[PDB]
Amino acid sequence: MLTIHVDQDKCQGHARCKALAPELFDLDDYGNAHEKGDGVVPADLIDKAWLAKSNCPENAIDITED
Ligand code: F3S
Repeated sequence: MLTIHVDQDKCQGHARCKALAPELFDLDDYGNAHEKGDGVVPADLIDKAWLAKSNCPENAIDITED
């Protein structure tokens, strides 16, 4: 059981998360990312989740595990 969170404070709109996991993130008009509706990570996107997290230069992405 995974969900994804973007910390707006840390986020500087690099947009790596979006490029890697389009299904998981949306950017606002100003370039910042935020989790898509559900937030829950589908089984086929679990690797892209950790990948986006690993890839954020600002360490702005959080993944919770239950
Ligand atoms: S800085 Fe922001 S746009 Fe994505 S890659 Fe990191 S959360």
